[PDB]
Amino acid sequence: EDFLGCLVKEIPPRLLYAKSSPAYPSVLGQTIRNSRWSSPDNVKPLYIITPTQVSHIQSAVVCGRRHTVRIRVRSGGHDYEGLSYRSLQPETFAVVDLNKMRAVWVDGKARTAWVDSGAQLGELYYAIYKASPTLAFPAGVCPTIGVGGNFAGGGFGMLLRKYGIAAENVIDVKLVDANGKLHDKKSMGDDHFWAVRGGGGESFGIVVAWQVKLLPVPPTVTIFKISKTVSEGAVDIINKWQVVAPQLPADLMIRIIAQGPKATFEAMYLGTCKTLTPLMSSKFPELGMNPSHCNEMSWIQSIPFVHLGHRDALEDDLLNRQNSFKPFAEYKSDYVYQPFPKTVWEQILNTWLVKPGAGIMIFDPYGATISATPESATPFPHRKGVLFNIQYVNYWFAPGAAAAPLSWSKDIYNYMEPYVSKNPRQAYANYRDIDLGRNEVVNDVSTYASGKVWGQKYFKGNFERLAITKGKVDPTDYFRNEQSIPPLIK
Ligand SMILES: *Cc1cc2c(nc3c(=O)[nH]c(=O)nc-3n2C[C@H](O)[C@H](O)[C@H](O)COP(=O)(O)OP(=O)(O)OC[C@H]2O[C@@H](n3cnc4c(N)ncnc43)[C@H](O)[C@@H]2O)c(*)c1C
Ligand SMILES: [Cl-]
Ligand code: NA
Ligand code: NA
Repeated sequence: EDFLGCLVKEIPPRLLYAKSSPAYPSVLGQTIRNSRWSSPDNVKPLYIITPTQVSHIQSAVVCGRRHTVRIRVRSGGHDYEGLSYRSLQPETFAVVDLNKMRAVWVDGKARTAWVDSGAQLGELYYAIYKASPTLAFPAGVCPTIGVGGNFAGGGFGMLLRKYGIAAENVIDVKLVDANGKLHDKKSMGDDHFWAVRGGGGESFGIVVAWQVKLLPVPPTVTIFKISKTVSEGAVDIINKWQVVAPQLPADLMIRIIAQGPKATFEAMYLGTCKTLTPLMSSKFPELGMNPSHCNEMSWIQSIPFVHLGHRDALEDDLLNRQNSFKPFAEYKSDYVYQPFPKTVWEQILNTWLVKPGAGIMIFDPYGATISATPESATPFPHRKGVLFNIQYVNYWFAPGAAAAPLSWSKDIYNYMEPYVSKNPRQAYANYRDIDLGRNEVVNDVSTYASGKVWGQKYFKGNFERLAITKGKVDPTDYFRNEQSIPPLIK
């Protein structure tokens, strides 16, 4: 009662929603991306606040502290476990939903931009394009991802070999901490500014906006998508790829998508067909690339082309808030440091991807710029020595049909254990997977020991620094979820 009373004193009431508010279901559902988490059995927020000004965010946090109601912040809603808008067990929380804070102000001459966390990536990319056809920013492939969550957890895409992760190209932030105080880089200090850029969402406060450096791209880039079935020699070709691709020049990223006994090699090249073709002949002739495979286009056009296969619908693909695609979805991830034996590739393609409930596997090669950053320089530790990341993606589209895909996801993770990173088995924070472990709360604070179990998987040797920083900026563990950094205090 008095939490709401506090909010109503400080925030326009049209931006406040209780469970009985007629628009509450629509507002709650607007950026839910996973049909597992939209159904009535999920734990719902007591209130939703949709700020349009930073002062609204500050007021909400101050009210939450005064009346001990915790807040889950949502930007784009893509959290794989829905932790921006649901809790796993019954508890009281509010959602602060930033979708109305979505400005992107680009300074093309300075090659910088300020981007509100509630902007979607496609809107950031498009605003960059409205300023210049030869600037880019290296974040995700999916246009509807929120800036807030993507950057907080790192953020990587088809420019990762050239420019690393989104978070290491952030030059300032505007942030509201657990006491409602407004911060920038200067006021935050080294530890807090280090942590917020890749240490995961929620834990380190609400980022209102991010200042980014914009990076050059040529006026023409080249994409190809070359498929090889196992009959066409996919196993020998991917067995070669895992060694070659992480060693290719920084201008060339060749990822793989597999969803059966067939691998599709998808390349983004910062250059022309004219120079790509000989580069392929020299470094990876086994793929059989020729100029007919080239698709030359602008960098901005590559975003819908890589993700959707579209060539012709730039604004519709990048400016999209309809939320039409809502699979039931499960996700896992791994990092690989040693080449798979050929027999493992055989099993993946011929056996694991031909099972009931089998998902899709996406393989992103590292090396070059992402791997040149030291493991501790940012919270994102998956750097030197990484050959590739794996994402295991399971989509399905009917309720009551989760058993088979959930079992496959578990079973293939077990099969892969001997071949991927270990001690710890590394995972990407933004591919959130609650089965890696969850927090225990004791005396209303997430425990360090419970956090460490999953925390070392996402953050390796950076976990303890993250937790000490958490202890300094949020000792009472106000901003938390079931898999957020616990405070480690004296
Ligand atoms: C759905 C989806 C996700 C993708 C896709 N492709 C990706 C890619 O090409 N590269 C990537 O690096 N990641 C990709 N992912 C995963 C996403 O990056 C993650 O799912 C992001 O965490 C999503 O961010 P967002 O859409 O903003 O999700 P939310 O659920 O709102 O938040 C996630 C997490 O972070 C906290 N949080 C949100 N907003 C803030 C702010 N402003 N400050 C601090 N913390 C914040 C939330 O509380 C929650 O814990 C492709 C697709 C289709
Ligand atoms: Cl996620
Ligand atoms: Na290891
Ligand atoms: Na999951």
